[PDB]
Amino acid sequence: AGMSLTQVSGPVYVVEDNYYVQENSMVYFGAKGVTVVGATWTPDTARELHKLIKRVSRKPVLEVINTNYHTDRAGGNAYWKSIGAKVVSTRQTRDLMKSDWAEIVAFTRKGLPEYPDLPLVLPNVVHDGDFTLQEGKVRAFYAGPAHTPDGIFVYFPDEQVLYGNCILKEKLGNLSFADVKAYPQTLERLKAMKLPIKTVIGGHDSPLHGPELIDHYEALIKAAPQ
Ligand SMILES: [Cl-]
Ligand SMILES: [Cl-]
Ligand SMILES: [Cl-]
Ligand SMILES: [Cl-]
Ligand SMILES: [Cl-]
Ligand SMILES: [Cl-]
Ligand SMILES: [Zn+2]
Ligand SMILES: [Zn+2]
Ligand SMILES: [Zn+2]
Repeated sequence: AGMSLTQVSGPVYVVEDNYYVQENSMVYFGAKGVTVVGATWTPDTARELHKLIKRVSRKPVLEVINTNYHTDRAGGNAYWKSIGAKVVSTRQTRDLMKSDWAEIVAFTRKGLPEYPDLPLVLPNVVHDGDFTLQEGKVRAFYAGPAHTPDGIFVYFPDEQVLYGNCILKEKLGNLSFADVKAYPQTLERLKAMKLPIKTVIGGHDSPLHGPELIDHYEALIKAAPQ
């Protein structure tokens, strides 16, 4: 299908968004409602995700996290705002989005001319640092720069699932905006946290991996050109 929504563990679901270049996002079905992690590529892809969500739960979409300022994590924002869902990010992500959205949209349209010329839609819930949602069961944190300067990890402690964002994935991928030397230092900062991890969800390629995805990408980025 164009998009799928699939249970990984308990209330934790993976979204495979096969629009444009495949990106994987997540959904958490909570007591009061639904948290989306990654806004998806466009307002259209966001509507498609919302349609899948409504087939699983009647509860409201409470909030959507922009895990970085890029089009694949924030492109859906217009749609999420339109249904009254909070759009959530760190201050850094919001500031970079304000300054650099036009440029990341232009860069996206270079490789994907079919991609829409989306206007800026900023987060309206902006956090000073690390933060949690869903009674502490969804935990967003910064461990340094990697694919972008601002990209955060999202950890689900009950299910021991780590969302890898654009930071962790199977293929080395486009290193254009990447801090290549800092990248492994961020992954080692993550390792030093010693989070219990059974599952890592890569933000591109095939989503479902074990904790080895971290080591897999670390080895790839340490061999990169640059
Ligand atoms: Cl399922
Ligand atoms: Cl353009
Ligand atoms: Cl990222
Ligand atoms: Cl593998
Ligand atoms: Cl694996
Ligand atoms: Cl792996
Ligand atoms: Zn990106
Ligand atoms: Zn990405
Ligand atoms: Zn793997």
